Amino acid sequence: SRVWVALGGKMRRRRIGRQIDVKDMRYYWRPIEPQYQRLYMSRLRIKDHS
Amino acid sequence: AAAAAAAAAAAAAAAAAAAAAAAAAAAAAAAAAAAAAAAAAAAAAAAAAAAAAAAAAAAAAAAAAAAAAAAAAAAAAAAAAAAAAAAAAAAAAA
Amino acid sequence: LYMPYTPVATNPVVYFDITAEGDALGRVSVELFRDVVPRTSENFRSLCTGERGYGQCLLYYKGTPFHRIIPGFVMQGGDILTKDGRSNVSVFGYPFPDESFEGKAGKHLPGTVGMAHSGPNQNGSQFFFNLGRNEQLDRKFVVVGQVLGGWEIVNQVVKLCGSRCGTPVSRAWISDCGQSG
Amino acid sequence: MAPELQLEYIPIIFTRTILGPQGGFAGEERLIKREVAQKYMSEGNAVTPSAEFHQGVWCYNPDSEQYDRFVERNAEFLDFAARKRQWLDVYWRVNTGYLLFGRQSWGQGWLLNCPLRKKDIAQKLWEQYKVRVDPRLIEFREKDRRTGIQDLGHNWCWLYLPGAEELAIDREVYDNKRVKVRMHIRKMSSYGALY
Amino acid sequence: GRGGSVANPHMRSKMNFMRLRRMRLRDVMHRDQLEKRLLEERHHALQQQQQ
Amino acid sequence: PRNRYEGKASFSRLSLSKLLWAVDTGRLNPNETITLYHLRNAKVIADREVVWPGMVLLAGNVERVPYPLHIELQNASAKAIQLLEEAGGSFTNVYMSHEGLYQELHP
Amino acid sequence: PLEAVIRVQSTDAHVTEVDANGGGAFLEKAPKGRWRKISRSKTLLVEDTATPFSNSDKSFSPRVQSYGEYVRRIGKLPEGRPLLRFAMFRDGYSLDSVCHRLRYEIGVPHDGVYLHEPPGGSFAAVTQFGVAVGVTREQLPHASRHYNVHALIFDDRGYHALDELPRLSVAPQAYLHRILLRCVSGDEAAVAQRLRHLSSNGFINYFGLESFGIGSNTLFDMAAFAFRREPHRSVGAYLQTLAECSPLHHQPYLSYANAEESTVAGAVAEWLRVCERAKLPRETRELLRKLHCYHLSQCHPSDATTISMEDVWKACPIMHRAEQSAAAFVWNAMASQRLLSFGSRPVKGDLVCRIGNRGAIEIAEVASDTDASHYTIDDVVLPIPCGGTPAAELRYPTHSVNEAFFTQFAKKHSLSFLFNSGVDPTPRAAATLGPYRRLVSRPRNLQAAVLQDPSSCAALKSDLFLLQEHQPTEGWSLDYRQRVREPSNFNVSERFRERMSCIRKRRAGEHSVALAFVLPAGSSPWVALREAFHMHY
Amino acid sequence: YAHTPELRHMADGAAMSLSGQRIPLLKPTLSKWSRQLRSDIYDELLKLPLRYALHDFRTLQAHIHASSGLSSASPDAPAYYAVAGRDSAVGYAPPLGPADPVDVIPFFVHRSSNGHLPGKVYSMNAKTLMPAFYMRIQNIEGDMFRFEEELMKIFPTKKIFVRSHSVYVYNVNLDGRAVLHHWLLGLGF
RNA sequence: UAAAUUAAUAAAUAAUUAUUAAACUAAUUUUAUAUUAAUAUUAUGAAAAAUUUUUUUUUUUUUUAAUUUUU
Repeated sequence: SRVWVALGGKMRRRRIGRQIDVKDMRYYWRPIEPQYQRLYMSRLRIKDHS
Repeated sequence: AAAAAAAAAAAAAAAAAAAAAAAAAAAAAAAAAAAAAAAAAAAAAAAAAAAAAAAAAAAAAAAAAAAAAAAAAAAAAAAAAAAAAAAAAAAAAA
Repeated sequence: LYMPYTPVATNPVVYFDITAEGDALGRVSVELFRDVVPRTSENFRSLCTGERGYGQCLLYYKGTPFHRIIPGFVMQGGDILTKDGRSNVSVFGYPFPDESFEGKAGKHLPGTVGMAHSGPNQNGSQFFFNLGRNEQLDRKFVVVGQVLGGWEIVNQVVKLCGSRCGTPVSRAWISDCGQSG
Repeated sequence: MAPELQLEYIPIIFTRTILGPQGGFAGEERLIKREVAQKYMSEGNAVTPSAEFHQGVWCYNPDSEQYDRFVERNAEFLDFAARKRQWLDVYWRVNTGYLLFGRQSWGQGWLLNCPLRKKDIAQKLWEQYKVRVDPRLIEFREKDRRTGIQDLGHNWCWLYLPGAEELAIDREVYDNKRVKVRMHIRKMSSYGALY
Repeated sequence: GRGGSVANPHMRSKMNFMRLRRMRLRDVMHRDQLEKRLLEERHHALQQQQQ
Repeated sequence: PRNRYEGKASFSRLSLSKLLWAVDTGRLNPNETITLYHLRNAKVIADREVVWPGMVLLAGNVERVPYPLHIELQNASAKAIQLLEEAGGSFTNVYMSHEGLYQELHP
Repeated sequence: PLEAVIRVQSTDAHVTEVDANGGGAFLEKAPKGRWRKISRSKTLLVEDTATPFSNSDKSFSPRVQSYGEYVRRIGKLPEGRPLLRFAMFRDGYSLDSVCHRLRYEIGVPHDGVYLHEPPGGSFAAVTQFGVAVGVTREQLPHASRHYNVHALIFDDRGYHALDELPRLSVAPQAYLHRILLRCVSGDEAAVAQRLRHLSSNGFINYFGLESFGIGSNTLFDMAAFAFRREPHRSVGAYLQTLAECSPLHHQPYLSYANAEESTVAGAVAEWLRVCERAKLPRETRELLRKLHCYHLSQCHPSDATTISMEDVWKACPIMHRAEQSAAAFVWNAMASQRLLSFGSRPVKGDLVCRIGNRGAIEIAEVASDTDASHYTIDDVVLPIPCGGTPAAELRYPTHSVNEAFFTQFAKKHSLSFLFNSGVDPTPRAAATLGPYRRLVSRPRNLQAAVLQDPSSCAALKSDLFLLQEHQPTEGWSLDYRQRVREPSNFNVSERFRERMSCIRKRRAGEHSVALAFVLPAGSSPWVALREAFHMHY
Repeated sequence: YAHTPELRHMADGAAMSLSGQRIPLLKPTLSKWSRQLRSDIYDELLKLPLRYALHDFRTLQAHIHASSGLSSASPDAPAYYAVAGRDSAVGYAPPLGPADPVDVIPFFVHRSSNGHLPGKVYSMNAKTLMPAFYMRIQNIEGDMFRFEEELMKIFPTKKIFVRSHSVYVYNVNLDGRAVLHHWLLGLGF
């Protein structure tokens, strides 16, 4: 059940706006798209194929 | 736990509400079991009619697999069995 | 019309809710011999409690009708699968053998609920109430229990819906079945 | 539970059988329930039921261009009502309707390989307009009385509504005795249709 | 023949399988009784020797 | 996210139930102060497990320890400590530098 | 009688306490509870631009992790007012399921609350109440079920002095029952007929069947079996009604009910494991521990201590059956003797008028055979016996012919059940019943509406909506302006609409008999309208 | 029964982390090192038709006199001398031997150099981390074919194979490992 | 055997074919039915108008076999 979570949420650095820091990025890990986990993990299996 | 509201998301970003314990390790154990999508936060079972979601991917997969001709017809366009044979193949390239 | 029968406690006691012709008859409480036959009493009682997960069928007597009602000889039932009476299943997932015919399970006295089988060895889910002293069923059919209460009801069915061939002139079934004590 | 305001079925002044022009009639009452269609009540064609109104109403008679002619609400009238409306209710459908035909025609068609029976059409009128009819009341136009309908494109024929006199229904519809039914036969494939 | 129609062709196989198993079992259970009967009596010959 | 910079004290987990299973199997003599040397030599734990800093004793799904036990490990958990202390036995936290580990495992 | 189906939804019924102080309790407020943030919103400086980390000019926006820890926000005590007469709204929540909700959240001890369970008595029926507790005002909202369905909520009037604990919590004077019926058979006409005889001629004030439990093993079969000297006949009888009450306890029991003599005490352990996980009042449920210690005193008698079946039954939720339930059974059996002796016309016979004396008045018009008949005709109302052994204490109306027909049978072997402790030290010794439990009684201010064509349903709007509707909650009778909800496809569920279908098959009829009455203390409402309709569930 | 708003506490073991107090009420707890036993699993084995009468769950317990009774490690009366292999809070205890003194079990399972039992749950094609597991009973000895039969009466619907050294049972997760031991424990092995 | 498609704070699955594995119950003929997971595989390319013929690419040998009438 290995899931690959990555940090979630927007990243833009606005001007001096950002009037809410509390409902700012909630700092949650949310797992990456199911396809890409297989794309990266595919590079990991080839240590010993077959 | 019966919901009767716009229930919530889970406990991703947590404001801990303590009662009494050791408790000196809550928000370090409430963000430790929150990323593996988990209990150790008790999981708040909501939305008792999650059947209508099992009956969507029942239809959203039986109406999109029929988008390619669901075909309990045959191996489609047989027309050359029904005499008798053992069908071979036809590689797709398509 | 009294049914003599052997009284003992610490045994599985099972009750049936029979209903012929759509007429609510009443409850029939069975005393299973867990003293001599541990296995057959556990396959039986389980189908009556309905606690087992569905295997080859829905292992549960509620709804299945009695199907071989010979007036004065035997009133058959069970039949979890293929409600006509042509299939014998068991909660262990296979037809299982008969344990013992030595004591309390060899004699088919009128107060008795035999455990019908297809082969002589591989018992199943079909039972039968020996209504008469079946001198021949000794040690062939493992007796497994004996009716405690409601002996008038199984005496009603064997009369209301009976035929020397066996087919019921009316549908007598188990409207519910559960463990009593 | 007769729905609260999803239905009302309020007694009538005039002019059901909606059309572009739909008030073709002479002095009666018949309608469709005014649930949100209470728009009738605005300026006539329907009146809320009352202990008075259940005796009679001022149905629109078209002779004076106002709801002049009184009308009783006895048995014969209500007997006469549906018998009268249901007649042109058949007329309103087959006249304004346009029944399509999924049929079969092989080769570059121009023509049907199995021409249309009369029982054939009398199945559609019931299938699509829910109008039940006697098939023999269908008289093919004088061009193809010997070969069915048999043609693609846009055909027509004559369904014969006999009951014009016993209901005293003239000058409101342009043909008192027969109504032109209009058809349009397609060429559906083997998956398309039968026959 | 072709008992009934079950959804997949796997569910048709893993149903014909547990029908080829109830045959194996019924042959083994029958051989198990002759090891359970042979026991109980030979389990009595010792006790029957005590009385 | 889990950058194991030099100095990060990341112990290799040693189940407590793996220990109590090797003193009644007969690998560990409960008379003596059980340390990291025995575990490696009693083949209780392989040597690929031991990396600086040595180990950690975790008492999960274990509730009682019947005989007194005296252990030298690096930072056992809380309930792992209370278990051993409650049994008459004791525990100590022998945290040491690298060359302390070598000078001990290969005495 | 005409058929009826009831209690198919939580709010098929309705109950609001009317205390002895006068104005009954009617709920208009619902505070959600006040908290107190204790620490400040731990955040983190996370990169928010793809620049490398060598750049002196990195961006580093502040993403939040925890808003902060909160605390119950306890309050004060009013300088000498420990009591708290507060209102509450327990819809479908039995008192045990709220005497433990106050302890799951705040920690109000069981000895704290004082909440008279409304006679009738039915567990899952909406209710409105007034209570008394030794907690502050600010912590009581912290126990409610605000953001939930069925919404059990508390709200505080409260803050009385400790000497005001007797004067409060005396007894509910009456009970406003606003019932509604389903799948009834008779039309609008027949109901009016059957009910005017009920409102006028009154009902045989039996003891409701809720006090005995509708189970294969009633609450006497535990007060009796525990006293036959056979405690293990009582424990299993107790454990059965648990396996019958909730699905949670059924399968564990049937596994223990017929586990091996070899592996018993495991089935009780795997029973304790589930009741503990699905957190139960593990404190007040100590019986499964003792049973586990009873089955371990055998099967290694020497490794564990010795425990008897009586020790297990010692630790049981008793005093429901021993007094209030056992001494309710025989009471009904006494009415069955004042209905055999026809009592519609009071049968004094020897002119033993009631001398309960009920204050300055309410003697049974103590007078001659015809001069008692002055109002004792009307005064068919009369406490037939006391509860149990004081059956001889009252035995008031008749010659005590009923008394002499059961007393020879009472203390011999307990007339009806053949088992009962009518021993010398007994409810006669104690005086906590004060049985004025009258024989015949009548509802008060009846005449609620009746629906000829609710072919499918009709909810009854109840004290949680009307509070949130911004509507005045006290109605004092069937309002039908609110609280009625005539059918419009809004019975508040789609599943309950399945309940109507598979119940419309077996039992058919137009329905929604709305109902309302002011039944006094005691007098379950079902047993009141038991004679009118043929209740089904 | 949604009137009780509690019972949320009974939730799952799938899609959600399971540990500590919240361990599933069906999932066993027998690990490689903590040989915990359960009575639920033991009744399934005791209410199934089989030869080889298992051991009574009474005489199967490794876990339930100077200072009012002493522990089972033979702490001696002086409350001093105690003996090495006699108490184990981890569930370890040697075999008890077959329960029927008149029967000759046709297969002998051989505990391993650390006191285990031969069942290990592998995965089919672990490379792709496929969640399809089987078992393997490596230390069998004796008439391992009459060992295959007994597994059928427990596992009637599992594809069971047999070779000279091992006995594969397919589609058996970590649970069918536990259910196997309770058999080989009660069997006297 | 043509199906898939949302750049970017808390919304159940891309789709295909492929390899390898998995499970039958409120849900009827005593009918019928290829569902699930893991991994491998994302380029087979329409612009306007109008609108709310047909099943065939593929056969072990001997027979057997129902779709024909001219202007």
